[PDB]
Amino acid sequence: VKNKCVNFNFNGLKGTGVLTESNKKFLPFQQFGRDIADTTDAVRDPQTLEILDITPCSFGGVSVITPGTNTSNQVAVLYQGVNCTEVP
Amino acid sequence: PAYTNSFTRGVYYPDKVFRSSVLHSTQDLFLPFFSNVTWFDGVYFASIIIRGWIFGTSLLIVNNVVIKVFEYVSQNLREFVFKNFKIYSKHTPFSALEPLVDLPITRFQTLLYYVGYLQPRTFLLKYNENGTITDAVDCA
Amino acid sequence: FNKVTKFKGLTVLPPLLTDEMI
Amino acid sequence: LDPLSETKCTLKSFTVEKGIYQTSNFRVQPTESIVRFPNITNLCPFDEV
Ligand SMILES: *[C@@H]1O[C@H](CO)[C@@H](O)[C@H](O)[C@H]1NC(C)=O
Repeated sequence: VKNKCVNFNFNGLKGTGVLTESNKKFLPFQQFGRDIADTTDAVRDPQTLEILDITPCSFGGVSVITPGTNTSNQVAVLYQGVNCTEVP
Repeated sequence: PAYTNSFTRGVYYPDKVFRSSVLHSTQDLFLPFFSNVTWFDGVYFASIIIRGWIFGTSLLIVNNVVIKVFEYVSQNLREFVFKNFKIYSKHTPFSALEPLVDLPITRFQTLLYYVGYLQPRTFLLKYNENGTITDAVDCA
Repeated sequence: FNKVTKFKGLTVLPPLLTDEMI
Repeated sequence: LDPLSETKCTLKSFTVEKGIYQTSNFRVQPTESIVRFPNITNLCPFDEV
């Protein structure tokens, strides 16, 4: 499946991520690509042999902007570093 | 027993993981840089006619290519790092060795050439954007 | 500005005064 | 129950003063499961037996 946080078990590599098609090219022997800090940035589709990038799903910290309990009980929430599309 | 120095040769891709523009330090058996080799755990066998290798404590890599060991049958300068069993190779009219094949040994023979023998060492291998090990430094 | 030049739970929070107000 | 309630629980008070208070972390939990294994083209001769 592509573009949905999913559990990915390309043979030999187990991870949770959003699997998207990628432009970087692996040499024929290479299976899973890796990036600085040693994380599994990309995997090669075993059956279709295409480079499928792996990205971790959305994470961040909610913060509550409150006028003050005395002034009001209405609140706002800033979901830090997330894209409005994935908030709900 | 004529001796020839091996300059920046015997480097083989350590593992399948692709790394792009990343310098990775790997501690693995390798032929130390600038090491003398006899010219007639692993060997950087190379041939400038050459046919097959007989290796046993047995396996005969006769060259379809009549590989035999249990036995398994498969399909200028030539470089053939052999390790225990992983065989790497390159054919060239710094060059790194792909993992040409891995097969599920005390002495080496040949039938129809320079040989060198690897040791445990640490090296810094510079992968380029297309994940090719362009250069390396022996750190000792 | 030219000369001087995502993770496992480590987020860099943004500076409150944008560099266009500084 | 509510966003304000969580801020009051973090500050351990029934009164919360004006500001921005970090209270939680939001994660997108995985939607489904996928397994990909190599094209198993290879087969061996039980058929010949
Ligand atoms: C034997 O052959 C038939 C078709 O010729 C096939 O349907 C069947 O599965 C085969 N069985 C084995 C054990 O090969």
